[PDB]
Amino acid sequence: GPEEITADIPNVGEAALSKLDESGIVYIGAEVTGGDILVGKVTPKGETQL
Amino acid sequence: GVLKIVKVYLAVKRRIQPGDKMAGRHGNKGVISKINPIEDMPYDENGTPV
Amino acid sequence: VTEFLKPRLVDIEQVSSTHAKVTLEPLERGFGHTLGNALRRILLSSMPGCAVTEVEIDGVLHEYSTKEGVQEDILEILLNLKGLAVRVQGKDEVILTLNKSGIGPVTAADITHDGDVEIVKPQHVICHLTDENASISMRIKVQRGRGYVPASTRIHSEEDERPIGRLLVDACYSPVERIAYNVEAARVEQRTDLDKLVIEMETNGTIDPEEAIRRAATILAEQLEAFVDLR
Repeated sequence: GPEEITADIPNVGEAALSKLDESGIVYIGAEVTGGDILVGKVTPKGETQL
Repeated sequence: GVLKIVKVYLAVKRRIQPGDKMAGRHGNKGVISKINPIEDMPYDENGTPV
Repeated sequence: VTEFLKPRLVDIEQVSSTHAKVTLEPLERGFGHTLGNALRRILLSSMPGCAVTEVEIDGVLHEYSTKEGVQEDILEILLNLKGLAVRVQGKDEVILTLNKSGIGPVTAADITHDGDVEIVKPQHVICHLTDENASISMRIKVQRGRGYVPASTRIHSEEDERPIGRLLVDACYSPVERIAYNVEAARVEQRTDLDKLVIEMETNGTIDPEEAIRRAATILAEQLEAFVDLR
């Protein structure tokens, strides 16, 4: 399936999505540091095989 | 295969720090070893530090 | 032999708004240079002062941008505001406001008048408006501190900086630009081995010279208590 640019990211708190807009992309002017999400993207996977 | 691309542009101000290579126009390269406090630098009769 | 003559602050020759000459007299043999270098090293590193630490320019989001009608980039305006010399009376943080419209230089004399804030160089140019319909409006946060605190030390200390558009300025808080000292011979009544110490002092205008000498000598005397006690 297609990868999706989104602000709805699993295993990531609301604090790490603080400077992303509703499209999952960082705001212009945002002071970011290493590890901050700039563009939120999720890849569809399957068969986790727990 | 590509559905979309998001290019983010980061502007990073890099201050000078020990390990940065500095040079003159006469082949006198070198690496900053220490950043010395102003009252530790050598100074002339008028108090102007180097 | 076991008793020393102690110096006293004899003279303050205020050469300029930002340049002074303090005389300490009389000094025993060798104490001119002891006190001179201790006071120079403290005056040059440890004096408190107010510096611009944050600016909110009205329409801008980051400093790598340009305002329309202003001749300078926002980064150059912030570098001009970094060198703004303010003395704040009775506070440790103030927010100044600068609104200015029309063609001309936006100087420090255009910052709106706070009662407990004194701009010591009102001719200090902040920007140039090059358009008659252009206007600039900023909220400049002046803060009292000591030494040099870069904004890098201050970004991710929490500071509740939810607003994008609040730009941090590196804060050089020290009001002292240059200390020189000279040990001359004093003209005391009986003795000839007595010195005097002249401290030439360039500042940004925002600290009194005698007050800075008092403050540096107080810092010395408080650091010497651990040795006077020595337990």
